[PDB]
Amino acid sequence: DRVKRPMNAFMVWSRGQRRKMAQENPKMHNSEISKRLGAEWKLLSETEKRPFIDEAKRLRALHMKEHPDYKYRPRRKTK
Amino acid sequence: PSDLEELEQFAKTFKQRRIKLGFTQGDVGLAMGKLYGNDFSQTTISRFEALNLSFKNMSKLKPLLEKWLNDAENLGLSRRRKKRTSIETNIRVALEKSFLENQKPTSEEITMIADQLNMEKEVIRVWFSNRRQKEKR
DNA sequence: ATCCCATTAGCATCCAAACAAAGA
DNA sequence: TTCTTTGTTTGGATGCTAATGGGA
Repeated sequence: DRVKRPMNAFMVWSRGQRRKMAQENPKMHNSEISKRLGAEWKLLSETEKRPFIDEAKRLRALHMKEHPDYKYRPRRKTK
Repeated sequence: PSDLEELEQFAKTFKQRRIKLGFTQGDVGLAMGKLYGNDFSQTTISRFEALNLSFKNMSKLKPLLEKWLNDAENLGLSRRRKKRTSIETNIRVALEKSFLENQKPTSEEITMIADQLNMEKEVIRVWFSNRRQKEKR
C-alpha cells in the first residue's frame, strides 16, 4: 500500500469539527466546511491550539517509527 | 527543421518525457554524474528545459540529455569541476576593500591577500577577475 | 608555465505545488 | 479527478557570481 502523509495540527483538529458540522448540517459540501474550519482555526489562541499541535507531534513521531524510510515525494502532475 | 525549433522542441519533448518517468530535475542531473565524470545541477537542468542557456551551451547538452533519456526510457588527466563555494561575508568585505585600493593586484599580492584572509590563492585570483567584470558593467 | 575574460554553471533562496481528512 | 482549509515538505525558478575554457 501507499504511505500517506502524517496529519498536521490543523488536519487533526478539523477532523473533529468536520463531523460536528457535517452531520449537524448535511447537504453542505466539505469545501464550505473546510472554508469555515479554516477561519475558525486561525482564530484559536496558541493555548487553544497547543493540544492539537502536540498530538500532531506524536502522529509525526508515530509515522517515522512505522515508516523509517518514508520520504515525501510529491510529483508534479502531468499538464 | 530549424536548428532553434528542434532545440526548442526537444526541451519540451524532453520535459514531458521526463515528468513521465516520474523523474525530478535533480535526479537527472544526478544521473548525468555517473555517466559523464561531472554532475549537472538542478539549476542547469531547469534552464535547459526552459530555453535559458546560450544557444551554444544548449546545443552541447542536448546529446548528453538525449542519450540519458533514451538509456532510461528503455528501462595529464582532466579534473572534475571544483565545487562552488561561497565567499563568507567577512572575507567579502575585506576583498571588497582591497579591490578599492586596486583592481590589478599582482601574483605575490594575490598570494599575500589570500594568505592574510586564509583563502586559497586561486580563489582570490579568480575573484579579482570576476569582480573586475562586475565593475565594467 | 601565465593572464585574461567570454562562457558556462551552481549555491542560496524563495515561491508555489502536492497532500493529508472527507465524501459529495 | 475536483471542491476547500492549514500546515508541511519539496519541486522548480533565478539572482548573483563562482569556476572554467582556451585564446594569446
